[PDB]
Amino acid sequence: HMSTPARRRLMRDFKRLQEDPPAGVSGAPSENNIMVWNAVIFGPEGTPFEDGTFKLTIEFTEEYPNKPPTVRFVSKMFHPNVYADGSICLDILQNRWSPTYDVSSILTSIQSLLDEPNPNSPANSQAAQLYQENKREYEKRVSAIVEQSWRD
Repeated sequence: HMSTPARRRLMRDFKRLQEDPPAGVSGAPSENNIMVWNAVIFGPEGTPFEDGTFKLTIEFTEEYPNKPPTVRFVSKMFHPNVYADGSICLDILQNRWSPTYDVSSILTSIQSLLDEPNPNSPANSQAAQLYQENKREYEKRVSAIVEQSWRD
């Protein structure tokens, strides 16, 4: 759509993602609603999430880009900063959002978060406990959800 500054900016976000995506990310507006996007993030290489293909949804309001969207994993996730319902604790989504961030930088930020959990936001208490105390078992759990992410 093109009727509002938020919509035109989202279309520019979409253009950047089509023609120049960061490694391992994709996103597109939903067919009927430019405010709701579907996105995919590949787990970062050299991390337990490598080979994962994780679907997410992103919901915008007309305040975008001055207010961050809400982002949720749709794929099953096992990560200290991700709630059971897919909600994500990411500082640029909660505390230091900037209108200069776009869909691309949100997706790469979540990607980076997969590699480096924030110890301040233990949304998944078992994931934070294993990450803190038992990396082998943490990665076994992540491997499970990597394999599950190959199934919608």
